[PDB]
Amino acid sequence: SQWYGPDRPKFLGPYSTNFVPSYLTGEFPGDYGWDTSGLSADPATFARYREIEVIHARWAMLGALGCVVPELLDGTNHIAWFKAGAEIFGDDGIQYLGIPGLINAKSIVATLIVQVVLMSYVEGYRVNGGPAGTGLDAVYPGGNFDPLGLADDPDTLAELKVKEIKNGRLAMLSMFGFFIQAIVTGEGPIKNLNDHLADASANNFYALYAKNLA
Amino acid sequence: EFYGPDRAKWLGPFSEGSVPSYLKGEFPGDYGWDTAGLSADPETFARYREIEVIHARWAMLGALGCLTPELLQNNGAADFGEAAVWFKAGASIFNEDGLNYLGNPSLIHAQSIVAVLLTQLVIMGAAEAYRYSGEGPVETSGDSLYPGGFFDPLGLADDPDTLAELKVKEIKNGRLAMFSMFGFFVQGLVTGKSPLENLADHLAEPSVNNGFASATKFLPLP
Amino acid sequence: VTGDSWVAAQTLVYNQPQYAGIDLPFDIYTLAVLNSVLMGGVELFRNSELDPERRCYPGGAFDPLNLASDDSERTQKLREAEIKHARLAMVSFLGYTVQAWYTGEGALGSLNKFANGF
Amino acid sequence: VEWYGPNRPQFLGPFSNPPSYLKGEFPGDYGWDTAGLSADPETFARYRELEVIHARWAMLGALGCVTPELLQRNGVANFGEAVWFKAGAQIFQEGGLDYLGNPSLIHAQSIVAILLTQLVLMGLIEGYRVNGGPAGEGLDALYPGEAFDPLGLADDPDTFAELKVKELKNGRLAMVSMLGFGVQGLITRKGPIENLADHLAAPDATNFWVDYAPKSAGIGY
Amino acid sequence: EFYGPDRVKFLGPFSGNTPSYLKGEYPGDYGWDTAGLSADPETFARYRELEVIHARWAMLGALGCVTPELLQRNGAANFGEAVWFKAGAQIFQEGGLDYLGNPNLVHAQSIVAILLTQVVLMGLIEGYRVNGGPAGEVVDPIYPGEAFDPLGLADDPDTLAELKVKEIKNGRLAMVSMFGFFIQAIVTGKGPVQNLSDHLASPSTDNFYSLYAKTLA
Ligand code: CHL
Ligand code: CLA
Ligand SMILES: CC(/C=C/C=C(C)/C=C/[C@@]12O[C@]1(C)C[C@@H](O)CC2(C)C)=C\C=C\C=C(C)\C=C\C=C(C)\C=C\[C@@]12O[C@]1(C)C[C@@H](O)CC2(C)C
Ligand SMILES: CC1=C[C@H](O)CC(C)(C)[C@H]1/C=C/C(C)=C/C=C/C(C)=C/C=C/C=C(C)/C=C/C=C(C)/C=C/C1=C(C)C[C@H](O)CC1(C)C
Ligand SMILES: CC1=C[C@H](O)CC(C)(C)[C@H]1/C=C/C(C)=C/C=C/C(C)=C/C=C/C=C(C)/C=C/C=C(C)/C=C/C1=C(C)C[C@H](O)CC1(C)C
Ligand SMILES: CC1=C[C@H](O)CC(C)(C)[C@H]1/C=C/C(C)=C/C=C/C(C)=C/C=C/C=C(C)/C=C/C=C(C)/C=C/C1=C(C)C[C@H](O)CC1(C)C
Ligand SMILES: CC1=C[C@H](O)CC(C)(C)[C@H]1/C=C/C(C)=C/C=C/C(C)=C\C=C/C=C(C)/C=C/C=C(C)/C=C/C1=C(C)C[C@H](O)CC1(C)C
Repeated sequence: SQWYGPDRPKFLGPYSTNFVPSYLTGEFPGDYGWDTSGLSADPATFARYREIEVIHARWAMLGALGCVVPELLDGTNHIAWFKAGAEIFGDDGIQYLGIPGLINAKSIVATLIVQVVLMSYVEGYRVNGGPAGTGLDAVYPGGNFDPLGLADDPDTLAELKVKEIKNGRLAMLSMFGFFIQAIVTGEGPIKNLNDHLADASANNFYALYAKNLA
Repeated sequence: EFYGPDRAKWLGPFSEGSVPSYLKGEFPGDYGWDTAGLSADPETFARYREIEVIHARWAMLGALGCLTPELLQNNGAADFGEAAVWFKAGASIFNEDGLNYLGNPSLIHAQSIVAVLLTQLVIMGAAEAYRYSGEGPVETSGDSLYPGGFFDPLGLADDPDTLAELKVKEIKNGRLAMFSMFGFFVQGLVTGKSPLENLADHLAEPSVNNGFASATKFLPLP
Repeated sequence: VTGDSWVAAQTLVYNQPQYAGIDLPFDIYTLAVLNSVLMGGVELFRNSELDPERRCYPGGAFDPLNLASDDSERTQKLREAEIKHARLAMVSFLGYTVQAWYTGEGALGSLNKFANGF
Repeated sequence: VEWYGPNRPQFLGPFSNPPSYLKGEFPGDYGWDTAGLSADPETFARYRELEVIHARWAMLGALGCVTPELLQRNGVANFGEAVWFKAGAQIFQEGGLDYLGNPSLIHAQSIVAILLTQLVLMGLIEGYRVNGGPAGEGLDALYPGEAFDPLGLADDPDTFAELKVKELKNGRLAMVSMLGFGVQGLITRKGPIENLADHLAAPDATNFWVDYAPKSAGIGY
Repeated sequence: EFYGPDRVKFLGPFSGNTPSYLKGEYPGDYGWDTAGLSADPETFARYRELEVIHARWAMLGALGCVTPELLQRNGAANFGEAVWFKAGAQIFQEGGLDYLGNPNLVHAQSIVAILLTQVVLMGLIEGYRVNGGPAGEVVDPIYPGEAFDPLGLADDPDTLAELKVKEIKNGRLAMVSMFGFFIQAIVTGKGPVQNLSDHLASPSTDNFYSLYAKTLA
């Protein structure tokens, strides 16, 4: 309840009481009153934007986990997320967990073909309903997508939805970090973190790549 | 088929839940694809509609303009030395003979880029200003997006039944060109070769010569 | 983890009791008697139940998270998921033992052999 | 109706039809919304604020991006890195960052201290701008005045309206120049004043079209 | 366009007279029964079923005679006998018949067992197709649907009409092409995919003319 209504926390802390967009009232999860730009003024775009955020969020959370696990595990050769795709062209191919025989994928075209066919059905079902569910909330279908019934209580669902978006926004921000850190450092996020941990004053953005960025 | 409620949609069967209300199959090319909700406002949608057609028409001219010198060079005039490729033709203005139309010295023989810019600014500027003004000496037919009167000498817009199918044919050929032009730009940067050369390569070894051949081209290197 | 086939691991541990490459502090003779006694006690406890449904779904200490301790449809769906994973595993392990009889390799070994066979 | 109203000047001059929502009610309304981005009144309001804030930052930025280079060229002062797109790297030099060279000025040594103070200082300052603060609470968002108009050049309503047009037009000119500095810096990789010097020396053999354009596809520059 | 009296015809504009019994209402009707073999409505029904069964088998056969050859000469896999007119001989080899060249796939060694198993399985399958069975009861002898349309691509009757045409059209092309496979194999001992490569290599010199033909006398 603290996350909804007019008494909800806001992105500008104390300096946000007099600075709140009219459309952002406290009805939807993750409402911190951060709509400085004119975006989402019209409810139609705001409703469309709210879904895209949760989608970009759930994707980022999957991406953030998956951009770290293979780099943190041996057998995968601690491959960097921005260097994982090339493995399909290696002689061995993509052997999950490094265990030979698992997938042994070697054709990039074949992988893309199955992905396109499967993802098109999946994304189509998510938009116009399908076998998993029909006539359900577009972003929060539940049912087959909530097997453990963790959100049965409306109150719990509300707080959990706040947890989902806040974790997602952190993942989206950190994924954007992965993109830039890789394009600048050239190393995986875990390697960048380890370097900082060792010698923070020496291993950081400013003391290593900031000068050559111009 | 391409108009009204039961029209063609972008997601085919799984499109019912993806059709924005404001999209009701009135304008041409309404497959019901505005997931982002950019054209929610009636006014914003109208502006984007004009922008889409203008881009589509430039794209269509661009597609022919980015292949015609290369075609003739491979078989035909065979005179645009390194100017056949679209992303290496503009540099021909600084040539010893400069820009020679059809590779013919007698034609144009331009060798001053500043003059070209000034000439284009006044020419394109006036026409664009007239398009924005919504009114000019030539016949405008009272349609800023579709000024049939003077711009349609052949009178192919005579009957609305052909007009309705022609207008969707325009945007669909147009959208394809815009999508392909975006292709020309991307393919050019990644491959560096002319678009028609890229095709030859794909036909040579489709499994090897494809987009994933240049997958590791832009990899940040420690 | 060990790189040894599941069939070959039986004899290897018998000759040298070990887990995850760590030698266990117990001669195989004590482990053999312990396994029989431990499993004997465990199975006698299981047989004490007299409710036919509870013999298949004891709950209580075996359902600490209370996921399917009710009569809801979630309980029915969860039980449907269990038997499907159960029947799959029964057929799958039948695959393990038949493949080890024919090919000679274990699970991961059969997978690698098939991939190389091409 | 010289600047506001229906007889206001337009971005295409004679051949110009202003959008319905653009009715010459705000400064710099040359009726230019061909993309229809400010059709929504709420979005238009928020967009106007971004323009004024961007213009003021750009006006400060444009003046600040050339002042060290102008002084370095004329020999008025020696900076560790006078070029604007290199001033940030001064903090990593031997003696740190000294204002106008003089070691007795600022004499900053650590980027972390600069970063943390800026976050605290600008965090409070921007908080005061949106939620109001020490300078006053309840004042116009884009034009607070009061403490920010000590000289009172906006007391006359008519002059204030005309001067608001001047702020945007100098600001829009500054914003275009800033983008120019960035693009020129990325291409020429030389300070903005240096680019001007070269053009004045040989304007026909130093222009982008003659030096970089011909090498922007296939032949790197 | 493909149904009714205004349907397209096999002879195009020159079609003119068409068989009276050969009206629309059926997929793939181009008004071609010049031999007058389906004048009897009972025989016409039977011939329609025979065409779609010969067509469906041809589509499977056309794809099945090209894929092992394509994979072999594309380096995708190594078969015992890629060419279709020799794949049967694989059972008479040292390693029997291995699917995709993998000794741990199928690994058949006895042609009898292959023949016996096919007779039993095909016999029951064909019996199920003509009298119903485990997959479903018989309603349309050539368009069962239900268990045979799990994806539901023909749920809408309008799409079902146009889709039937696509099958007979694609099927007929398969029958003609598979008939070519039979002849090309006899005239040219090379596989059909090899023939296509030769025609692409030198169409002027590699074709049914400038080769064979005169040998066929
Ligand atoms: C890391 C090393 C470092 C060093 C050696 C210096 C050195 C200097 N800094 Mg500097 N700075 C350093 C880092 C940094 N500074 C700044 C930001 C600034 C600013 C904003 C300013 C300086 C100023 C100065 C100069 C002030 C001295 C002066 O001229 O006094 C002149 C005489 C006086 C100021 C009066 C007497 C001062 C003296 C301390 C008396 C007070 C004693 C107190 C009793 C003790 C303190 C507690 C009391 C008040 C209860 C000086 C040479 C100042 C400057 O440039 O002035 C010219 C200045 O305004 N620095 C930053 C970013 C946040 C830094 C980051 O690392
Ligand atoms: C949007 C999210 C996302 C995306 C796009 C990807 C994408 C990718 N992942 Mg990834 N991953 C993600 C999330 C994601 N992941 C998350 C959240 C995790 C944490 C669980 C992982 C953990 C992970 C690992 C460990 C690995 C990948 C790998 C890969 C790459 C190939 C995957 C593959 O082989 O086919 C799809 C994968 C499957 C279909 C899984 C098959 C089922 C497995 C093999 C069975 C379980 C192991 C099995 C029991 C092993 C038997 C022997 C064992 C007991 C010793 C690919 C680019 C592999 C790689 O090499 O990276 C280049 C790799 O090894 N991911
Ligand atoms: C989704 C898709 C296609 C969808 C097809 C659809 C919907 C079907 C169309 C139909 O509707 C019609 C018309 C008619 C309907 O009656 C029937 C169907 C059949 C339904 C294509 C994706 C196709 C996607 C492809 C092939 C993308 C290839 C990407 C590559 C090669 C990327 C390479 C690199 O990006 C890396 C990896 C790293 C970078 O640094 C460098 C570069 C080189 C950029
Ligand atoms: C609020 C506001 C208000 C006002 O008004 C205005 C403004 C300010 C504008 C606004 C803001 C906004 C924002 C902030 C945005 C952001 C975004 C993002 C960053 C996203 C991400 C996003 C991101 C994401 C999704 C991500 C994704 C990822 C993924 C899937 C991954 C994948 C993968 C893996 C796993 C691994 C491998 O090896 C590789 C791969 C295969 C690759
Ligand atoms: C009107 C219209 C209409 C239709 O409808 C649509 C459209 C077309 C879209 C529109 C248009 C728009 C536009 C034009 C925009 C532009 C923008 C910009 C460029 C900005 C800048 C912007 C820019 C800016 C701010 C700038 C800033 C800067 C600064 C602060 C500076 C800083 C600094 C200094 C001093 C110096 C040193 O050495 C460095 C530093 C430290 C770094
Ligand atoms: C319309 C008309 C009208 C009037 O009546 C006249 C007339 C003329 C009589 C008519 C016409 C008719 C016709 C044209 C007929 C034709 C037919 C055909 C050719 C069929 C095929 C048919 C064909 C077919 C089925 C085929 C099938 C195939 C197959 C099974 C294959 C198998 C196989 C494979 C995969 C592979 C291996 O390694 C070998 C094998 C094992 C061997
Ligand atoms: C629908 C949707 C829905 C949701 O909701 C949202 C969203 C997603 C946002 C949406 C989407 C949209 C889109 C897709 C867009 C696109 C665009 C493009 C790609 C292009 C244009 C546009 C494009 C274009 C115009 C193009 C153009 C081009 C051209 C003219 C050409 C030029 C040229 C020539 C001739 C020749 C030379 O030698 C070279 C050059 C000079 C180079």
